[PDB]
Amino acid sequence: QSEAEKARKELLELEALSMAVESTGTAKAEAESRAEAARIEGEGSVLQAK
Amino acid sequence: VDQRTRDALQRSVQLAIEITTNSQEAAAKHEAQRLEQEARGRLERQKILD
Repeated sequence: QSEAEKARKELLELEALSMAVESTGTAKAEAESRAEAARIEGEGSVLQAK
Repeated sequence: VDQRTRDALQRSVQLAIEITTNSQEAAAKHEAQRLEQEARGRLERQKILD
């Protein structure tokens, strides 16, 4: 069981890296989509105001 | 001189034979259990690595 835990430590490190990658990817994708939509809406608002 | 003493000694020697056979069986069982535990541990570590 000690040897199994020795391997499980590295396995958990890899799992943590994968989880961080997935979470940051999802968050950045949603944030960038919303930001692009807001920028387009703002430019349209400027033109409509003119 | 008496036959009953001979019968009792025959029963004693048969019990000694049974004792020897039981000892050998117990030793075989213990060795099998040890090997099974070693194989199980190696398999679990390999699963962790995979």
